[PDB]
Formats: sequence, structure tokens, C-alpha cells
Amino acid sequence: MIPQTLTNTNLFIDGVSFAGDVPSLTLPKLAVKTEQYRAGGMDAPVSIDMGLEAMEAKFSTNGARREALNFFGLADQSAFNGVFRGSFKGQKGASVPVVATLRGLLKEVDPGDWKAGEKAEFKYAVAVSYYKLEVDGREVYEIDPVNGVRAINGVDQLAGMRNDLGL
Amino acid sequence: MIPQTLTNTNLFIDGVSFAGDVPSLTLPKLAVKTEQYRAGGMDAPVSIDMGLEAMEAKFSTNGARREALNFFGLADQSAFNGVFRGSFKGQKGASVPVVATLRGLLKEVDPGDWKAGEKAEFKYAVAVSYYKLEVDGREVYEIDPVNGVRAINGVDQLAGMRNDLGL
Amino acid sequence: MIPQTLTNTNLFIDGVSFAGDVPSLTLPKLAVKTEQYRAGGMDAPVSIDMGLEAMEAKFSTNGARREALNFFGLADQSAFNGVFRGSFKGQKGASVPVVATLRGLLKEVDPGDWKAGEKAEFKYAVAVSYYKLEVDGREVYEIDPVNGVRAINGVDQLAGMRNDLGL
Amino acid sequence: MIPQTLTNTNLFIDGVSFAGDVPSLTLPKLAVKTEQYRAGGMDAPVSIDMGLEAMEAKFSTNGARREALNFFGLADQSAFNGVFRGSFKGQKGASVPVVATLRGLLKEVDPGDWKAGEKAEFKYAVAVSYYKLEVDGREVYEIDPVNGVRAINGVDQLAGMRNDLGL
Amino acid sequence: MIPQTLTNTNLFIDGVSFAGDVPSLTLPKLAVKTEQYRAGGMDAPVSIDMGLEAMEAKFSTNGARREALNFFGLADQSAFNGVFRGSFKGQKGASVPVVATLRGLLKEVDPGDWKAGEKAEFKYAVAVSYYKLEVDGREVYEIDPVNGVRAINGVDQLAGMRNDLGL
Amino acid sequence: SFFHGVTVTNVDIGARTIALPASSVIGLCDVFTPGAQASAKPNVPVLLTSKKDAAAAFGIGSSIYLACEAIYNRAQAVIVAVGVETAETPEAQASAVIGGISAAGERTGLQALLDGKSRFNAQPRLLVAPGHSAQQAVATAMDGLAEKLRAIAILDGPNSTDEAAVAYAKNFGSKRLFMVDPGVQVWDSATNAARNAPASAYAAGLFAWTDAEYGFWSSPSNKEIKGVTGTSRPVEFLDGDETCRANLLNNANIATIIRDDGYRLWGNRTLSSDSKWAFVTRVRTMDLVMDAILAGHKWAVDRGITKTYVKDVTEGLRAFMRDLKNQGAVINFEVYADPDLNSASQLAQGKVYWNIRFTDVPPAENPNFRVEVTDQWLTEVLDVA
Amino acid sequence: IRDDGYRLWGNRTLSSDSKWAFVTRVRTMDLVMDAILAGHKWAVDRGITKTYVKDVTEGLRAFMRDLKNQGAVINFEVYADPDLNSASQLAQGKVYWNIRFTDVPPAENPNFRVEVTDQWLTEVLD
Amino acid sequence: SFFHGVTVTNVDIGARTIALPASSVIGLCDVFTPGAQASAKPNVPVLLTSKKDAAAAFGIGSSIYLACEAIYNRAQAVIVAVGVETAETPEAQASAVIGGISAAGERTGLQALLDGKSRFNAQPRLLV
Repeated sequence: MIPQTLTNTNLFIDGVSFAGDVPSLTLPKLAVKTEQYRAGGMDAPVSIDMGLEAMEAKFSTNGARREALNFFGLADQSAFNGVFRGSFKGQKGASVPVVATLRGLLKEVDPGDWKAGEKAEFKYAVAVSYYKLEVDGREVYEIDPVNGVRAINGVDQLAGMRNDLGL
Repeated sequence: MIPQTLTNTNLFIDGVSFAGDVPSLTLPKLAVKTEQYRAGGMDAPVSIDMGLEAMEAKFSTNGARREALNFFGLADQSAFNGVFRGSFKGQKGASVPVVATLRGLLKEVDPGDWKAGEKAEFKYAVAVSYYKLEVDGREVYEIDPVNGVRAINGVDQLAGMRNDLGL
Repeated sequence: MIPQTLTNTNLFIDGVSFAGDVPSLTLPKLAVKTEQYRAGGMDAPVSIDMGLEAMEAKFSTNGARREALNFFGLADQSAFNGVFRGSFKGQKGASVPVVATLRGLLKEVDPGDWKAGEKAEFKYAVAVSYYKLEVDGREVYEIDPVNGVRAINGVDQLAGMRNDLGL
Repeated sequence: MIPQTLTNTNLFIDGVSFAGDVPSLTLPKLAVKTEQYRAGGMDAPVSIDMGLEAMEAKFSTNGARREALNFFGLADQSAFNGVFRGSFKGQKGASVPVVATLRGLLKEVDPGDWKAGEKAEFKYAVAVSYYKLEVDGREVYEIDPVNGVRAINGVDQLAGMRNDLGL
Repeated sequence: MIPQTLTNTNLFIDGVSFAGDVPSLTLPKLAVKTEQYRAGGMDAPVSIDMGLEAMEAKFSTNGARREALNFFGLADQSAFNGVFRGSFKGQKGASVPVVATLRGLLKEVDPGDWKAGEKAEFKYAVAVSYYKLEVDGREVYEIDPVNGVRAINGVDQLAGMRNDLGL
Repeated sequence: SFFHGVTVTNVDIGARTIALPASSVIGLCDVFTPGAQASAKPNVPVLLTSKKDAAAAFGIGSSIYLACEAIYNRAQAVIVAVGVETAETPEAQASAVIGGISAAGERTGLQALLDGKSRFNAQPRLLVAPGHSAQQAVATAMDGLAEKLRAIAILDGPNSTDEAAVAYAKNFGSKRLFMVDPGVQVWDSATNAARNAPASAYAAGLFAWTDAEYGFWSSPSNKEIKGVTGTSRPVEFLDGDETCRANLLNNANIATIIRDDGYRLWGNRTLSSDSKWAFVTRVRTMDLVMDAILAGHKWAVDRGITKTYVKDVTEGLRAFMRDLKNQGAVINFEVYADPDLNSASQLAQGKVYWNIRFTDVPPAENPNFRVEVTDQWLTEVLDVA
Repeated sequence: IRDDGYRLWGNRTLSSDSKWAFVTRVRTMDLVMDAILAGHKWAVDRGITKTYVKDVTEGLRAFMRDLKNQGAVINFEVYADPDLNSASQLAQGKVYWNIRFTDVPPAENPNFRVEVTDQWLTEVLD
Repeated sequence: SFFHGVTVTNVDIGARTIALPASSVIGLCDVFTPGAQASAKPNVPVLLTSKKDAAAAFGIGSSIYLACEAIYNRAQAVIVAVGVETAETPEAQASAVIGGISAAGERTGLQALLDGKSRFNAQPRLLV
């Protein structure tokens, strides 16, 4: 394998490019709600998957990006749409894109302390519902909470337990 | 977009300019009281908006700004009025103003440790009721707790759930 | 055996899926009416079966799911239909469906206290008559109280004592 | 379905809005008077309806809202009027109003212990007679005890058994 | 306004000047016991003043100031009297005095770790009852807990709720 | 002057017959007599909210208002109605109903229903000309009117014998029509005489009702008609009957009424020649998801096509189409841009092609209960044991 | 178009020549032709004699990188055209340089190719 | 002319079979009948990337298109294909697949895949 790191980053919100003011992103920490399980006839619990938990995708800007402040606390939850683009250049030249389509509620606008000589850093957070990460255009994650879509690498990992609940 | 940061800051209290002693402000962290919600037929909870929570807007001064100490713990709560001005100059010259009208209770005067050779830093906090942020004179946030006004970008986001409670 | 636990849940009423709002189902507690029996020539009573007792099958929603509230206290008792689906996913992949067909009387619609900022949690309760449980399609329970059907794993446990009551 | 939970609440008494001080409403627990019925030729009792039981509809304030304290224990029973409004906002925008008209006897004014630095929490309780619940204007419940009206979803469930009592 | 900071400090206890050993003071953090309050007909709670809380006024000395050790844990609580003087010189010359008369219980003598080559720093704390801050000789705070005196800038902010409790 | 105080007024009202509100706008066109009561110009459409505006704009005995009261009994819908002038001969009364651009600049007749949009924000998703649809000239022009609006045009057969309307529903392979043959007889406020209403406005009022809570994807067949007594011709439905009047009219792609006094509709299939477009949900969801795809992407129909414009709306056309799968309107779909029909020369002139591939819920026409009376459970039963 | 005087609908201008058919192209052409004017007025009042064409062209690309920054263009390129015949001929007069830019095309006629399928009917019912 | 505003169309899409954009280069020689729809001369090579070029340069009634669909169902590659004109004799059909330098400056059949070099800097790595 080649040494491959993050170099540059981009953020879109409803098509609007944030090509000038995003110092930081944060993809949502995908974690399984692990319930450790030790029962009769074993030890050292075995951690059955119960499902995921909530997916906050923080980021921050340091200008008056009013086009990002308009999406706080609307009546339509999951109306904040946006992608977290980012390219990994590697060592052998051509860069591998990673994009991450989001759809959630902008549940936090955290304006920083204004120390009058430092940056601003309007830190945000979106508790996303829909989540789709791509690598070089190839699919890895479809995470849709409602209507039961967990599709890891295109194959649906909840389809066997969706045609029994009758969804 | 242009690179745009915070450069300078100002604070008014009942018209009185604090043009000489404000080392720091803090706008109130607008956050939705997110209650994570996983129910029958889904996983990975979807974070329904329940409303905001309390909005403390800290700041600090380091002089004997008695015109800021007079507003602590009065009989009229929400009688501390004040704006948190601040200009973002960008890169292409003209600066974009951000002002933030407040109306709340000055619930904390925290005088710092007086180490006799350092600054003073009277750290304050206002649990604001009313909150109006502007960007370049354009409206983004009307947050009035009582009488149900949450108007994001001028359009009222609680008006559909105010003509059913009969307010 | 492999470790096998509940992950996801569903509820149907009259064919209408509650894919959005059921936070808590409860299957009815099947219980033998035990009378502890000590007689002449023994000690330590031996608990002869007398039949079952009544089967409340509680569940809850936290919206005003009017498709469920109309079944409260009709003139037609045993007209509430409904299945309590559930999927036990195990560790080695395959998810085992557990469904539970009901037919009873919705006897208690219990809205919680509305603390204006939490969930509503409309707790319901059906005092079921008919109760059929499946595990991966294979039959385990039928409890039909009127006309006397108790079929545990397909064999009617009252059939030996129903052809002598003349039923 | 979409996830739908309670966010905001209101209370009217005699048309007077309690827009400021109601921390907790409670709709009255609708409950069928169940008698578990086992007879000859069956087991596992089947719970025939006998009618409802009484409906306390508690609520609270934490000021001395004298517009509410005067309704305690009048000579005119069933003179306390009041609606328990509430809005369930859902996820896709639109808020569904849930109102609940009452007409009962305010039977219990319970001030809490006054610990001099907490809330007062005047817990009240009305033992209602008339009870009409709406969901988005559409009718679900009417409970009129005297003169016998129980209309679930608009159809009177006592009408078949009131034209033979001669009422 | 002029840039105005803390430069020098002084401490008196029963008239005795600590002109030689006080490295640090701490005025008591005046904070309102804010109880956040969201009720029926609003969101984003509004923070009613309930009163203050306890006022510890720490300081420290690093000599054997036995004239400060004699006031620990006496039979007469609120017998430690003392002022926390301090001058703010500003930029235009003349210094604005800030004095702070205290009256409380010296509830803590915390002798530091004696590392034999460092300072001593006998850190203290007084849970004050009476509290009077002045700025340039002008009154800002009279905080007397017992007999109900909260006089912000000379006008009594509890006098309206002292001639109703009958104090 | 005015009245202070309180005023009890001995009036003549009655029959509160409220309906749950609807949203699907229908078009309407029938005859009315513009005297002094009706304050409506006889060739332009007016927007109708309820019975008040239906009786203010048109006469009480007018055939508009007899059709407007047929929908507001069933659904509180939005009517775009352009009345026509009453004529004498059926040839000239038909040509007043179709009309066209026969004025110097403006439109008249059915063709004024495209002007529901741009006057009222109300595009008619249903078309009904009550009584003036048994003629071939109007019903040919109502389908050409319904293709432009992308709607469902409701017709009716003649009130003749059964084999006549079978012969009338052979002139159309039109895949957007809907024909309701038996004429509803309505009471109309202490008449003791049943008026033969054309039963095109009642069935067009059922669609706006079932649009509200059962959804547009729901089959609008089994559901109730209100304000209706025993119809013109009794169309029974007998099971296992080769020549019953329902099945004789179902195979001819005609909706009927079946139960007592016309309780409910019976048509699940449209007046089409293709078997792909047979049902009245495969053509109703085909149109009424694609106004909901558009209303929600009205911003995307003019915007600068950047590098991300193809991608951020094809993840937004999906992101609305999952809501239809959420509420049961469709089954699993796929929405994606064409790789083979998106060049830079097509993008330079603005054009850009997407695919939408859903599948619709099939309605449960014909459950089948095949049943034998066996002699099976007789041996172990009925013994002393 | 709609209910009231809501929206406009024209995307074209009244040009027979279909190159400058969009109004967003003619308003960016007539904006960058004004930067040449202010780029000539600034390159005439300060005695820019020997370095004129280098002062105008780089000062023009200071405006073109602004339009690439704002999203107004996608491509920007100021080209030295090969219609420069001889060195004594070109340096004495007639230096011919070009300006190419691909304006952002407005989304006119999006197209939805819509289906009704039998594919996922088997997976759901079974 | 053109059209303004959105357009919805009743159409036929046959069950999308998208694959991975591969990198290796495939040569192919099979037989078809030229027509006015198939916009390619027989013995000249052309690179193809998607099925739009196997339906426009070559007809859908072909046998290249049976084999270009074979690659594009499996992996999106770059196929440099030529056409052999349709013959009837079982040797003369195969003898036109081979060909030679019977033309002046052109190789005809399989030999025309030697023109992958000096034309795109992409030689065929597979020969089909």
C-alpha cells in the first residue's frame, strides 16, 4: 500500500460551496451500540450488535456564513443537506475522493468566544439522519435510520431483518 | 468565498459603549434540546427537535465598569439590555457587521483572582431571554422564549405550532 | 448455542404498520394459575395447573396515533387486532422472527403527564383473548380462551379435557 | 410513519390562557373497568367491558394563579371548564394539535412543601365529567357520563345500549 | 472609555494592614441561583431569579500571619471582618478604588505543601454574610443575607418583597 | 346601522355535512345561467373554497352548483370551475363546453382550466364535466385536456341500457380517462323526487377524499360515496356470475356502484388499451409523485450547473423518494443520472437527464377464497371418548 | 408564470446568435469588458510605457481569478494567440491575445426519465 | 429548437447494470452489418467507453454489441474495436478477420489493432 493522508477538504450546503471558510470538519462517529453479553456457559463477553447510535457531524467556520446559520432549528428536521468532501492524495499522484452526503437537523450553533484579535470559529453540529460515504466514487455506507437501510458496501445488512418485521 | 475572520469587537449596555475594556465576549450557544429517538422499525436514532435550552452569554471586562455591575440581580429580570457587536473584515476590504441584541438576567458577576500584577477580568454571564443576531443588517435569528417566537431568517418556525396551542 | 438477543421491533394494527412510533412493546405474561397443593401423605406443595389467568399486553406510542386510539372501548370486544413482531438477530447472521398475533379489548389508554419538553408516552393496554406466537414461522403458542384451545407447540393441551366436557 | 413527539403544551381555563405557568398537564387515564371473566367451558379469562371508571385529570402550576384557585370545590359541580392543548410536531414539519376539553370538579388543590428556594408546584386535580379529545381537529373521544354518550371516533358506542334502557 | 486594569491590591483584617504578604485575593462570585423554567406556552427557558447562593471569598498569604489564623472557627460566626481593597489605575492617571467590606466565617485554612525551597501560600476562604463593594466611593452592592437586604446601587431590590413577608 | 348586544335569528339551515379537508385540485365545467344572483363571468374560471363561494358565484338551481355540492359533501376540496352558457341544441351546447381560442385573445369552455394555474395556484389534477361527458365530442377533448395537465379526466357513460355504455367505452385507448356509468339519484332537500345526477362529480369527489388520508397511491374503488340514494340503473355484483352487470362493466374498463343505494365505487382500472397502464394507481402515482418531486425541487429548474449540480440533486431526488417509500407510496426505487446521456455539450445548453425507476403498490383486485367443505374433522370429533 | 406575478421565465436574450443567447453570459462579458477599460485607465495614468501589455493582462487575470473565486466562471484562460507573424511586426503593433471563459450554464430543462417497474414487486410481497 | 423548463417522459430503461471504471485496454474483432445507424467504417479502429458508443458507432443488431455489452456488464473498460464486414463463406468470413496490408496505408482486420499505438498511447492488452 501507499502512504496516503488527508490534504484538503471542502464543504457544500445545499450546493453552496464553502471554499473559503471551513477550518475543520468532523464526520459522524459511526459506532455500534454494543451491549456486552456474558451468559451461562462462557466468559469474557461477546458484544452483540444492537444497532448504531446518534450521529452528530460537527464542523466549524469562522466567518458570517449566514447561508449556514439559516438551517438552525427549522420546522422540517432533516432539511439540512450537505456533503463533507475531502481528497486523499496519497504518494503516487492521483487523489482518492471521499465525499459524505448528510441529511439532518442542525442542532447546535456554538459561536466561540470573541477575544478581539483571534479567530471566530462558529462551531456547529448536525444530528444527521441520512449518511452516505463514498471512496473514489465507490459506495461504502448507506445509513438511513427510518425505513431500515444499513447498506455496507452496497449489500443491505438489515434486509434479512426487514422482511420479517414487515416493513 | 472569501477568507473572513473576526478582527474587532464591541459591547453596548443600555447605550453605553464599552470601547475601552472588553477583552472577551461569548455569544449564547444556540443548541436544540435533542432527544435521541429509536423506535420500532428503525435503528440509529433520529434526534427530534424539542426546543432550545437556556442561553447564557458570558463576557468579561477588567476595569471597574460599575455601569456593568449595576445590572446584577435586579427585581426586573430581563432588564439587562445589550448588543454584542463585531465586524468580520474578510479579505476584499469591506467588513460584514454582526450584532446581537440581548435581553436577560445578569445572573453572574465573577470577579477574578486579584494576583496583584496581572489583569482583573470581571467575568460575567447573562441568561438571556430575547436574542436577535444580524449579519450585514439582514436578520437571521429571532429567539423570544415567552409568547413563542422562533423566527429563523425572518420566517417564523413556531407559527404553525402557535395557532394550535391558541397563544 | 449462539448468543441471541432482541434488536428491532414492530407493531401492526389492522394491517397499518407502526414503523415510526412504538418505543415499547410488551408481550403478555403467560402464567399458570398456580394453587400450591399440600394434602395427606406429603409436604412441600406441588402446584397443580388450574389454567391461565388474564393476559394484559401493554404497549406504548408517543404520538397521537389516531389509528390506535379508536380501538379503545368499543362495543365489539375482541376487535382490536394486532401483531407484536420482533427480530432476534443472534451472532451468526440470520435473524429469527418472533411475531405474536393478538385479538383483545383495548382497555386502558394512559397518556402520561405532559411536562412540555419530554416525550408523551401514550401507554396502552389490551386485555387479549386470542394469542398466537410464532418463532421463525414455526408454531409455539395458541391461547384461545373461549371455545377452549391451548395448543403448545401444535398439540392441543386441552383436547384431552374438552372431549369430556362435551365441548 | 414519521417520528412524532410532544414539544409544547398549553392550558385554558374559562378562556384565560395559561401561557406562562403550567409545567405539567396530565390527560385523564381512560380505562375500561375490567372484570376478568372465566366461566364454564373455558379458561384464561376474557375481560368483558363494564364501562369506564372515574377520570382524574391532574395538572399543576407554580404560581398563585388565582384564576385557577377559585374553581376549587364550588357548589356547582362540573363547572370547571378547560382545554388541555398540546402540539405534536413530528419530523416532516407540520404540528398536529391535540386538545382535550374538560368539564369537571376541581377536587384537590395541593400546594407542595415550600422549601424557600425551589418551585412551589401547586398540583391540582379535576375529577372530570365531560371529556372530548381532538387530533388535528378530527374527532376521537367523547366521554359524557351523565345521559350516556361514549363516542369513539364519532360513533356512539352506547347508542345500541341506550335505546333499550329507554334513555 | 479608557483601558483600565488591576494594578495593586491590599487586604485589611480588623484594621490590620496586610501590606507585605498577600499574593492573591478572590472576591466572592456573586451568582443568582438560576432555576431554568420552561412551561406551557413557551420554549427555551427563561431563568427566574431565586436568590443568590453562598459567597466564599478566598485569598492567600505566605507568611506566618497569625493575625489571620486567629479568626478560624470561632464561636461567633460572622466575626471575621475585612476589606478587599484594590485600585484600578486606568490609562489617564488617577486610580479608581474598589473596596469590598466582608463579614463572615473563616471556614478554611489550607496550608500549602511545604516543598522546602518554594513559597508557603496559606490559602484561606471566608463564607461571608455581609458584602459591600464600592467603586470610587460610590455604592454598588449591599448583600446582607439575614434581614433581607439586597441593595443594588443603593436602591433596595428586595424591599418590595420584604414588606409582604412582614420582616 | 348596526346591532349592539346579542341577536338570535330564526333562520332555515340544516344538515351539517362536514368533510375532512382535501388538497387535490379538480377542474369543473358545466352549464349555469348568469342572472343577477350568480356573480361570475360565463367564460372565466373562479376559485371555489366551500358551499358559500359555490352558492355565491353560481345559481342555486344551476348545474354547476348541483355538481359543486356533490364534491363538498365528500371532500373539502379546491374547485377550479369555469361555467359555460346554456345553449339549445346539443351540438352547440357541446361546442360551448369544449370551446378553445374562439375569442379574439382569451380562452373559453374547458380550455380555461389551464388558467386555473396562474390565477389560483391550482393545477387541476382531476377533470369532470358533469352530464356533458356522454357525448363523444367533449370526452375526446377532455382527454386531450387531461394529457396537457397530466390529470385524470372523469367521464360517464350514457344512462341507456348496459350494452350501450360498453359500446361507448370502446372509442378510447386514452390511459387517463375514467368512466362511471350508473347515474346517482340524490335527494336534494325535501323533494320527494330523485334527481338523476350524472355521477361524475361524486366519483371525482371521492378521489379528493381518498387523496387526503389514504394517499394518492390508494385504490379509490372500495370507498364510500356520500349524499346518494338508489341510482338510475341497478348494477349488482354477483360472485361467480359470468354475465353480471359489474363484471360486464369492469371488463369494459368502466367504474360502477355496487352496494345499497350506491354506497361505494367499483372501478379499479382506467380506460386504456395498454396493460401496463391498466390501474388507476399506476397512472395516478405516475403523475402525483412527479408533482411532489417537482414541488421540492422547484429551485433546481433554474440554477448554474456547477461541478456538483448533477450530484447534489440526484442525492436530493433520492432523498425525497425515500419519503414516498416511507409512507408506503412506492416500493424500493432507484434514481440516478444517465452516464450515457450527459455530455458537456448537453450541459452547455442547460439540458441534463436523470432516470427515476420506482415500482408502485399493486391494488388488491380479486381476492380468491377457494374452499372445500370436507368430511375431515368428523372422526375424532362426535364421540363419547 | 405562476399564481401571481411570482417568477420570471426567460433565460434567453433577444440574440439571433446562439453563442450569446443566455443573459448570464452577456452580463459577464459586459462586466469583464469594463475591467479592460479600468485596466487601461489604470495603465495610462502612471506612464506604463514599456510594460503596458504585461500590466493590463496580469491586471485582467486579477479580475478573472476573482470570477473563478466567486463561481461566476469555471474556466479562465488568457491566451497568446498564434496569429503573431514576425517579431518586428508584432512588437511594433498588433499584439493579439485572447480571453476564453466557460460561463456557468443555468439549468434549463432538467429531464426526469420516469418508470413504473415490476422489478421490486417480487422482493416486497413474496 | 430547444425546450425550457422541466420535462417528464414515459420511457423504457432496462434495469441498470453499472460496473467499475477499469483501466486495462481490450482489443476486439467481430462481425456486423454496416448501415446508416452504425456510424463507423469497417476496418478502422475506434475506442469505446460506454454503451452509447456501441449503439451509435456500431448497430445494436450486430455482434460487436453482443461483446461490448459483455464487457460493460462486467467492467467499464476501454475497448478499441474494429469491424469485419459480413461474409458468407466460412473461410472468407475468417479471412477478412485476419486481413493484411492490402490497403495502401491501412491494416484491415485483426491487424488494425496494431494502430492502437501512435494514436492514443493505449495499446490493446487483451485481444478478443
